[PDB]
Amino acid sequence: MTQSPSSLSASVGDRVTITCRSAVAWYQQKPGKAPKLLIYSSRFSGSRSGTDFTLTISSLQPEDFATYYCQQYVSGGWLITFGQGTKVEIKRTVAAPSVFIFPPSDSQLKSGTASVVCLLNNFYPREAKVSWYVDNALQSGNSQESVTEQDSKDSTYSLSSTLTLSKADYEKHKVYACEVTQGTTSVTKSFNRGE
Amino acid sequence: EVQLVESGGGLVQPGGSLRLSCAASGFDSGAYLRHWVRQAPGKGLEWVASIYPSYGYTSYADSVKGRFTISADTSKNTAYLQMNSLRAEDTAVYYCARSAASYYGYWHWYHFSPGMDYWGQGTLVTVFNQIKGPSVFPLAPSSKSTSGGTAALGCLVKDYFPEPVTVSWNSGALTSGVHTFPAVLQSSGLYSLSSVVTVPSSSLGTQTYICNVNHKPSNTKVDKKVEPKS
Ligand SMILES: [Cl-]
Ligand SMILES: [Cl-]
Ligand SMILES: [Cl-]
Ligand SMILES: [Cl-]
Ligand code: NA
Ligand code: NA
Ligand code: NA
Ligand code: NA
Ligand code: NA
Ligand code: NA
Ligand code: NA
Repeated sequence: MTQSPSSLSASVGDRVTITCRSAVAWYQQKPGKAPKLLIYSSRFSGSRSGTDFTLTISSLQPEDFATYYCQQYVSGGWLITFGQGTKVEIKRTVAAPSVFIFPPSDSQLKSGTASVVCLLNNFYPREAKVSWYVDNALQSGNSQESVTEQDSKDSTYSLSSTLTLSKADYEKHKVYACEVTQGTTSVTKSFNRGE
Repeated sequence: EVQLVESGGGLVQPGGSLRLSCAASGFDSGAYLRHWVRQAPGKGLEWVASIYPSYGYTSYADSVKGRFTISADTSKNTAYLQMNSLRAEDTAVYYCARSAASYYGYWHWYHFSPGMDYWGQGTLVTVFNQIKGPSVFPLAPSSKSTSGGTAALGCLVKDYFPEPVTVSWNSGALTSGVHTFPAVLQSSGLYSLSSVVTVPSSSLGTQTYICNVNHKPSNTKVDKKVEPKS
Protein backbone atom coordinates (compact mmCIF):
# COMPACT_ATOMS: atom_id res chain seq x y z
CA MET A 1 0.00 0.00 0.00
CA THR A 2 1.00 3.64 -0.51
CA GLN A 3 1.47 6.16 2.32
CA SER A 4 0.89 9.78 1.31
CA PRO A 5 3.23 12.24 3.13
CA SER A 6 6.36 9.99 2.82
CA SER A 7 8.28 12.56 4.85
CA LEU A 8 6.89 15.25 7.12
CA SER A 9 8.40 17.97 9.29
CA ALA A 10 6.42 19.09 12.33
CA SER A 11 6.93 20.48 15.81
CA VAL A 12 6.02 19.30 19.30
CA GLY A 13 2.33 19.66 20.12
CA ASP A 14 1.14 19.77 16.50
CA ARG A 15 -1.75 18.08 14.72
CA VAL A 16 -0.15 15.47 12.46
CA THR A 17 -1.95 13.46 9.78
CA ILE A 18 -0.48 10.84 7.46
CA THR A 19 -2.77 8.89 5.17
CA CYS A 20 -2.59 5.46 3.57
CA ARG A 21 -4.17 4.06 0.39
CA SER A 22 -11.80 -2.19 5.77
CA ALA A 23 -9.14 -2.53 8.51
CA VAL A 24 -5.55 -1.34 9.03
CA ALA A 25 -2.92 -1.15 11.78
CA TRP A 26 -0.27 1.52 12.37
CA TYR A 27 3.25 0.82 13.66
CA GLN A 28 5.90 3.13 15.09
CA GLN A 29 9.58 2.32 14.60
CA LYS A 30 12.44 4.47 15.78
CA PRO A 31 15.93 3.94 14.31
CA GLY A 32 17.70 0.87 15.65
CA LYS A 33 14.57 -0.24 17.52
CA ALA A 34 11.87 -2.70 16.62
CA PRO A 35 8.36 -1.84 15.42
CA LYS A 36 5.86 -1.07 18.17
CA LEU A 37 2.11 -1.33 17.62
CA LEU A 38 0.13 1.90 17.98
CA ILE A 39 -3.51 1.26 17.03
CA TYR A 40 -5.67 -1.04 14.88
CA SER A 41 -9.12 -0.85 13.25
CA SER A 42 -4.05 8.37 23.43
CA ARG A 43 -3.00 11.17 21.07
CA PHE A 44 -3.16 8.64 18.21
CA SER A 45 -6.52 8.16 16.51
CA GLY A 46 -7.51 6.33 13.35
CA SER A 47 -9.95 7.24 10.61
CA ARG A 48 -11.20 5.95 7.25
CA SER A 49 -11.47 8.91 4.85
CA GLY A 50 -13.31 7.34 1.91
CA THR A 51 -11.42 4.23 0.85
CA ASP A 52 -8.12 5.49 2.32
CA PHE A 53 -7.06 5.18 5.96
CA THR A 54 -5.81 7.97 8.20
CA LEU A 55 -3.83 8.26 11.44
CA THR A 56 -3.80 11.50 13.45
CA ILE A 57 -1.61 12.57 16.37
CA SER A 58 -2.95 15.42 18.49
CA SER A 59 -0.16 16.77 20.74
CA LEU A 60 2.96 15.35 19.08
CA GLN A 61 5.26 14.45 21.94
CA PRO A 62 9.07 14.35 21.54
CA GLU A 63 8.90 10.55 21.63
CA ASP A 64 6.62 10.33 18.54
CA PHE A 65 9.21 11.56 16.01
CA ALA A 66 9.69 8.32 14.09
CA THR A 67 8.72 6.42 10.95
CA TYR A 68 5.16 5.10 10.63
CA TYR A 69 4.09 1.97 8.74
CA CYS A 70 0.58 1.23 7.51
CA GLN A 71 -0.28 -2.47 7.70
CA GLN A 72 -3.17 -4.73 6.74
CA TYR A 73 -4.08 -8.42 6.78
CA VAL A 74 -5.27 -9.58 3.36
CA SER A 75 -8.13 -12.06 3.80
CA GLY A 76 -7.36 -13.93 0.56
CA GLY A 77 -4.26 -16.08 0.86
CA TRP A 78 -3.68 -15.03 4.50
CA LEU A 79 -1.23 -12.33 3.41
CA ILE A 80 0.18 -9.29 5.19
CA THR A 81 1.15 -6.12 3.34
CA PHE A 82 2.92 -3.00 4.59
CA GLY A 83 3.01 0.62 3.58
CA GLN A 84 6.07 2.27 2.12
CA GLY A 85 6.37 4.21 5.40
CA THR A 86 6.05 7.88 6.43
CA LYS A 87 8.72 9.68 8.44
CA VAL A 88 7.93 12.57 10.80
CA GLU A 89 10.92 14.82 11.44
CA ILE A 90 11.49 17.72 13.85
CA LYS A 91 11.08 21.17 12.35
CA ARG A 92 13.65 23.70 13.53
CA THR A 93 15.15 26.92 12.23
CA VAL A 94 17.23 26.81 9.06
CA ALA A 95 20.91 26.17 9.72
CA ALA A 96 23.61 26.67 7.13
CA PRO A 97 26.01 23.78 6.62
CA SER A 98 29.63 23.94 7.66
CA VAL A 99 31.23 22.79 4.38
CA PHE A 100 34.54 20.93 4.17
CA ILE A 101 36.46 19.36 1.27
CA PHE A 102 39.04 16.56 1.49
CA PRO A 103 41.69 15.71 -1.12
CA PRO A 104 42.36 12.02 -1.58
CA SER A 105 45.02 10.64 0.71
CA ASP A 106 48.43 9.86 -0.75
CA SER A 107 48.08 6.23 0.32
CA GLN A 108 44.91 5.89 -1.75
CA LEU A 109 46.58 7.38 -4.81
CA LYS A 110 49.21 4.63 -4.86
CA SER A 111 46.35 2.16 -5.46
CA GLY A 112 45.08 3.90 -8.61
CA THR A 113 41.83 5.52 -7.49
CA ALA A 114 41.14 8.93 -5.99
CA SER A 115 38.16 9.58 -3.72
CA VAL A 116 37.37 13.25 -3.06
CA VAL A 117 34.99 13.78 -0.14
CA CYS A 118 32.73 16.75 0.58
CA LEU A 119 31.04 17.22 3.96
CA LEU A 120 27.90 19.17 4.87
CA ASN A 121 27.86 19.33 8.65
CA ASN A 122 24.95 20.08 10.99
CA PHE A 123 22.48 21.78 8.66
CA TYR A 124 18.72 22.09 8.22
CA PRO A 125 16.49 21.48 6.26
CA ARG A 126 17.47 18.28 4.49
CA GLU A 127 17.15 19.38 0.87
CA ALA A 128 20.44 20.54 -0.58
CA LYS A 129 22.08 20.45 -4.02
CA VAL A 130 25.70 19.31 -4.04
CA SER A 131 27.71 19.70 -7.22
CA TRP A 132 31.27 18.75 -8.08
CA TYR A 133 33.54 20.78 -10.36
CA VAL A 134 36.92 19.64 -11.66
CA ASP A 135 38.69 22.59 -13.33
CA ASN A 136 35.20 24.19 -13.65
CA ALA A 137 33.64 21.23 -15.45
CA LEU A 138 30.56 20.07 -13.58
CA GLN A 139 30.83 16.35 -12.83
CA SER A 140 28.04 13.91 -13.60
CA GLY A 141 27.56 10.28 -12.74
CA ASN A 142 30.75 9.86 -10.70
CA SER A 143 29.55 10.80 -7.20
CA GLN A 144 27.54 9.31 -4.32
CA GLU A 145 25.78 10.90 -1.35
CA SER A 146 25.01 9.76 2.18
CA VAL A 147 22.99 11.53 4.86
CA THR A 148 22.76 10.90 8.59
CA GLU A 149 19.54 10.70 10.60
CA GLN A 150 18.24 13.75 12.45
CA ASP A 151 20.58 14.33 15.39
CA SER A 152 18.74 13.74 18.67
CA LYS A 153 20.15 16.89 20.26
CA ASP A 154 20.37 19.79 17.79
CA SER A 155 17.87 18.25 15.32
CA THR A 156 20.04 18.77 12.21
CA TYR A 157 21.44 16.61 9.40
CA SER A 158 24.89 15.87 8.08
CA LEU A 159 25.67 14.83 4.52
CA SER A 160 28.61 13.42 2.60
CA SER A 161 29.21 13.58 -1.16
CA THR A 162 31.99 11.41 -2.54
CA LEU A 163 33.59 11.90 -5.95
CA THR A 164 35.42 8.90 -7.36
CA LEU A 165 38.16 9.40 -9.97
CA SER A 166 40.87 7.27 -11.45
CA LYS A 167 44.24 8.41 -10.16
CA ALA A 168 45.23 9.20 -13.75
CA ASP A 169 42.26 11.56 -14.18
CA TYR A 170 42.83 13.21 -10.79
CA GLU A 171 46.41 14.05 -11.68
CA LYS A 172 45.37 15.65 -14.97
CA HIS A 173 43.40 18.41 -13.24
CA LYS A 174 44.04 21.24 -10.79
CA VAL A 175 41.03 22.80 -9.01
CA TYR A 176 38.55 20.66 -7.11
CA ALA A 177 35.41 22.35 -5.89
CA CYS A 178 32.34 21.29 -3.94
CA GLU A 179 29.37 23.66 -4.30
CA VAL A 180 26.43 23.33 -1.92
CA THR A 181 23.26 25.25 -2.54
CA GLN A 182 20.25 25.83 -0.32
CA GLY A 183 17.55 28.31 -1.24
CA THR A 184 19.08 31.68 -2.11
CA THR A 185 22.65 30.79 -1.06
CA SER A 186 25.54 28.71 -2.40
CA VAL A 187 28.77 27.88 -0.63
CA THR A 188 31.75 26.42 -2.49
CA LYS A 189 34.87 25.00 -0.87
CA SER A 190 37.81 24.14 -3.10
CA PHE A 191 41.51 23.16 -3.25
CA ASN A 192 44.32 23.12 -5.80
CA ARG A 193 46.05 19.79 -6.29
CA GLY A 194 49.34 19.93 -4.41
CA GLU A 195 48.49 23.20 -2.55
CA GLU B 1 6.51 -9.37 30.69
CA VAL B 2 5.98 -10.77 27.19
CA GLN B 3 9.26 -11.82 25.59
CA LEU B 4 10.07 -12.90 22.03
CA VAL B 5 13.73 -13.60 21.28
CA GLU B 6 15.04 -14.46 17.81
CA SER B 7 18.28 -16.28 17.09
CA GLY B 8 20.13 -17.98 14.26
CA GLY B 9 20.96 -15.13 11.91
CA GLY B 10 24.43 -15.21 10.46
CA LEU B 11 26.53 -15.14 7.33
CA VAL B 12 25.54 -17.56 4.57
CA GLN B 13 26.64 -18.04 0.94
CA PRO B 14 24.08 -17.90 -1.89
CA GLY B 15 22.16 -21.11 -2.41
CA GLY B 16 22.91 -21.86 1.25
CA SER B 17 20.74 -22.57 4.26
CA LEU B 18 19.78 -21.08 7.62
CA ARG B 19 17.24 -21.70 10.38
CA LEU B 20 16.03 -19.11 12.88
CA SER B 21 14.45 -19.64 16.27
CA CYS B 22 11.90 -17.47 18.06
CA ALA B 23 11.69 -18.26 21.78
CA ALA B 24 8.52 -17.19 23.60
CA SER B 25 8.34 -16.31 27.30
CA GLY B 26 5.22 -15.05 29.09
CA PHE B 27 2.23 -16.08 26.91
CA ASP B 28 0.60 -19.10 25.26
CA SER B 29 1.04 -19.94 21.55
CA GLY B 30 -2.16 -21.16 19.88
CA ALA B 31 -3.79 -18.04 21.17
CA TYR B 32 -1.15 -15.94 19.37
CA LEU B 33 0.06 -16.21 15.78
CA ARG B 34 3.78 -15.86 15.02
CA HIS B 35 4.94 -13.77 12.06
CA TRP B 36 8.32 -13.38 10.40
CA VAL B 37 8.78 -9.85 9.06
CA ARG B 38 12.09 -8.72 7.57
CA GLN B 39 13.57 -5.25 7.09
CA ALA B 40 16.30 -4.76 4.53
CA PRO B 41 18.94 -2.24 5.62
CA GLY B 42 17.66 1.21 4.76
CA LYS B 43 14.33 -0.18 3.51
CA GLY B 44 10.94 -0.71 5.17
CA LEU B 45 9.01 -3.75 6.33
CA GLU B 46 8.24 -6.80 4.20
CA TRP B 47 6.16 -9.71 5.44
CA VAL B 48 7.93 -13.06 5.04
CA ALA B 49 5.66 -15.74 6.53
CA SER B 50 3.15 -16.35 9.30
CA ILE B 51 2.03 -19.39 11.32
CA TYR B 52 -0.72 -20.41 13.76
CA PRO B 53 1.36 -22.57 16.15
CA SER B 54 -1.45 -24.56 17.78
CA TYR B 55 -2.93 -25.62 14.44
CA GLY B 56 0.14 -25.48 12.17
CA TYR B 57 -1.24 -23.26 9.40
CA THR B 58 1.21 -21.50 7.11
CA SER B 59 1.15 -18.61 4.66
CA TYR B 60 4.08 -17.18 2.71
CA ALA B 61 4.95 -14.05 0.81
CA ASP B 62 5.07 -14.83 -2.89
CA SER B 63 8.75 -13.83 -3.03
CA VAL B 64 9.48 -16.57 -0.49
CA LYS B 65 7.10 -19.38 -1.61
CA GLY B 66 8.96 -22.60 -2.30
CA ARG B 67 12.17 -21.37 -0.65
CA PHE B 68 11.40 -20.85 3.05
CA THR B 69 9.25 -22.91 5.36
CA ILE B 70 7.98 -21.84 8.78
CA SER B 71 7.20 -24.09 11.73
CA ALA B 72 6.64 -24.17 15.48
CA ASP B 73 7.71 -26.71 18.10
CA THR B 74 4.78 -26.60 20.51
CA SER B 75 6.91 -28.31 23.18
CA LYS B 76 9.30 -25.38 23.74
CA ASN B 77 6.96 -22.57 22.59
CA THR B 78 9.42 -21.63 19.83
CA ALA B 79 8.81 -20.89 16.16
CA TYR B 80 11.25 -21.68 13.35
CA LEU B 81 12.06 -20.10 9.96
CA GLN B 82 14.16 -22.40 7.78
CA MET B 83 15.56 -20.63 4.73
CA ASN B 84 16.99 -22.30 1.61
CA SER B 85 18.12 -21.33 -1.90
CA LEU B 86 19.17 -17.92 -0.62
CA ARG B 87 19.89 -15.03 -2.98
CA ALA B 88 21.44 -11.65 -2.31
CA GLU B 89 18.10 -9.90 -1.82
CA ASP B 90 17.35 -11.93 1.32
CA THR B 91 19.79 -9.93 3.48
CA ALA B 92 17.74 -8.31 6.24
CA VAL B 93 17.04 -8.03 9.93
CA TYR B 94 14.44 -10.73 10.63
CA TYR B 95 11.90 -9.76 13.28
CA CYS B 96 9.52 -12.24 14.87
CA ALA B 97 6.13 -10.85 15.98
CA ARG B 98 2.98 -12.11 17.68
CA SER B 99 -0.69 -11.27 17.21
CA ALA B 100 -3.80 -12.44 19.10
CA ALA B 101 -5.60 -15.24 17.25
CA SER B 102 -8.80 -17.39 17.25
CA TYR B 103 -9.85 -20.39 15.09
CA TYR B 104 -12.87 -18.37 13.92
CA GLY B 105 -11.09 -15.03 13.80
CA TYR B 106 -8.62 -16.83 11.53
CA TRP B 107 -10.87 -18.82 9.21
CA HIS B 108 -13.51 -16.16 8.48
CA TRP B 109 -12.23 -12.79 9.71
CA TYR B 110 -8.57 -12.49 8.75
CA HIS B 111 -8.94 -8.93 7.44
CA PHE B 112 -9.91 -7.88 10.98
CA SER B 113 -7.05 -9.71 12.73
CA PRO B 114 -5.65 -7.86 15.77
CA GLY B 115 -2.32 -6.11 15.39
CA MET B 116 1.15 -7.44 16.09
CA ASP B 117 1.43 -6.30 19.69
CA TYR B 118 4.93 -7.61 20.55
CA TRP B 119 8.05 -7.71 18.40
CA GLY B 120 11.49 -9.09 19.10
CA GLN B 121 14.66 -7.10 18.54
CA GLY B 122 15.41 -9.02 15.32
CA THR B 123 18.10 -11.32 13.96
CA LEU B 124 20.38 -10.37 11.07
CA VAL B 125 20.79 -12.51 7.95
CA THR B 126 23.73 -11.58 5.71
CA VAL B 127 24.03 -13.39 2.39
CA PHE B 128 27.56 -12.91 1.06
CA ASN B 129 29.28 -13.98 -2.15
CA GLN B 130 32.67 -12.86 -0.82
CA ILE B 131 34.26 -11.59 2.38
CA LYS B 132 36.48 -8.55 1.86
CA GLY B 133 37.83 -6.41 4.64
CA PRO B 134 38.08 -2.66 4.36
CA SER B 135 40.72 -0.22 3.26
CA VAL B 136 40.91 2.83 5.55
CA PHE B 137 42.22 6.16 4.33
CA PRO B 138 42.68 9.35 6.36
CA LEU B 139 40.53 12.41 5.57
CA ALA B 140 43.26 14.75 6.74
CA PRO B 141 42.29 17.87 8.73
CA SER B 142 40.74 20.76 6.79
CA SER B 143 42.78 23.38 8.73
CA LYS B 144 46.45 23.94 9.53
CA SER B 145 46.19 24.38 13.35
CA THR B 146 46.93 28.08 12.92
CA SER B 147 43.54 28.48 11.20
CA GLY B 148 42.15 29.10 14.66
CA GLY B 149 38.60 27.76 14.46
CA THR B 150 37.01 24.38 13.78
CA ALA B 151 38.65 21.66 11.67
CA ALA B 152 37.02 18.58 10.20
CA LEU B 153 38.80 15.26 9.75
CA GLY B 154 37.72 11.72 9.12
CA CYS B 155 38.28 8.20 7.84
CA LEU B 156 37.25 6.86 4.45
CA VAL B 157 36.55 3.15 4.79
CA LYS B 158 35.98 1.55 1.43
CA ASP B 159 35.90 -1.63 -0.61
CA TYR B 160 34.57 -4.02 2.01
CA PHE B 161 31.87 -6.66 1.88
CA PRO B 162 29.46 -7.54 3.32
CA GLU B 163 27.96 -5.10 5.78
CA PRO B 164 28.37 -4.05 8.50
CA VAL B 165 31.27 -2.02 9.73
CA THR B 166 31.40 -0.05 13.00
CA VAL B 167 33.49 3.07 13.59
CA SER B 168 34.73 4.79 16.70
CA TRP B 169 37.10 7.62 17.46
CA ASN B 170 39.95 7.33 19.93
CA SER B 171 38.62 3.91 21.02
CA GLY B 172 35.34 5.58 21.93
CA ALA B 173 36.77 8.47 23.91
CA LEU B 174 35.66 10.86 21.15
CA THR B 175 31.93 10.78 20.41
CA SER B 176 30.81 14.40 20.56
CA GLY B 177 30.62 15.75 17.01
CA VAL B 178 31.18 12.37 15.33
CA HIS B 179 29.17 11.54 12.23
CA THR B 180 29.36 8.09 10.69
CA PHE B 181 27.52 7.90 7.53
CA PRO B 182 25.43 4.99 6.29
CA ALA B 183 27.37 2.88 3.81
CA VAL B 184 26.69 3.07 0.09
CA LEU B 185 26.84 0.23 -2.37
CA GLN B 186 29.36 1.25 -4.99
CA SER B 187 29.27 0.15 -8.59
CA SER B 188 31.99 -2.43 -7.90
CA GLY B 189 29.47 -4.07 -5.58
CA LEU B 190 31.57 -3.16 -2.52
CA TYR B 191 30.37 -0.95 0.31
CA SER B 192 32.07 2.29 1.12
CA LEU B 193 31.49 4.66 4.02
CA SER B 194 32.89 7.74 5.71
CA SER B 195 33.21 8.79 9.37
CA VAL B 196 34.04 12.37 10.30
CA VAL B 197 34.40 14.51 13.38
CA THR B 198 34.92 18.20 14.09
CA VAL B 199 37.62 19.27 16.54
CA PRO B 200 39.30 22.53 17.55
CA SER B 201 42.02 23.59 15.13
CA SER B 202 44.39 24.38 18.00
CA SER B 203 44.19 20.77 19.16
CA LEU B 204 45.67 19.47 15.88
CA GLY B 205 49.26 18.52 16.61
CA THR B 206 48.64 18.19 20.37
CA GLN B 207 45.74 15.74 20.39
CA THR B 208 46.00 12.54 18.41
CA TYR B 209 43.00 11.31 16.40
CA ILE B 210 42.61 7.63 15.55
CA CYS B 211 39.62 6.03 13.96
CA ASN B 212 38.86 2.39 14.74
CA VAL B 213 37.02 0.37 12.12
CA ASN B 214 35.72 -3.07 12.93
CA HIS B 215 34.53 -5.49 10.22
CA LYS B 216 33.20 -8.52 12.09
CA PRO B 217 32.59 -10.63 8.91
CA SER B 218 36.32 -10.57 8.11
CA ASN B 219 37.35 -10.55 11.81
CA THR B 220 39.32 -7.40 11.03
CA LYS B 221 39.94 -4.21 12.99
CA VAL B 222 41.91 -1.29 11.48
CA ASP B 223 43.25 1.66 13.50
CA LYS B 224 44.20 4.72 11.44
CA LYS B 225 46.01 7.77 12.79
CA VAL B 226 44.77 10.91 11.02
CA GLU B 227 47.65 13.44 10.87
CA PRO B 228 47.71 16.96 9.39
CA LYS B 229 48.95 17.04 5.80
CA SER B 230 52.00 19.36 5.95
CL1 LIG C 1 45.52 5.06 -12.54
CL1 LIG D 1 43.86 -0.17 5.42
CL1 LIG E 1 42.17 26.57 4.51
CL1 LIG F 1 30.42 3.91 -7.10
NA1 NA G 1 47.10 3.35 3.20
NA1 NA H 1 40.57 2.69 -3.86
NA1 NA I 1 36.93 14.03 -14.45
NA1 NA J 1 25.68 -11.79 -2.36
NA1 NA K 1 40.80 26.82 7.42
NA1 NA L 1 34.60 0.07 16.27
NA1 NA M 1 47.69 3.33 15.09
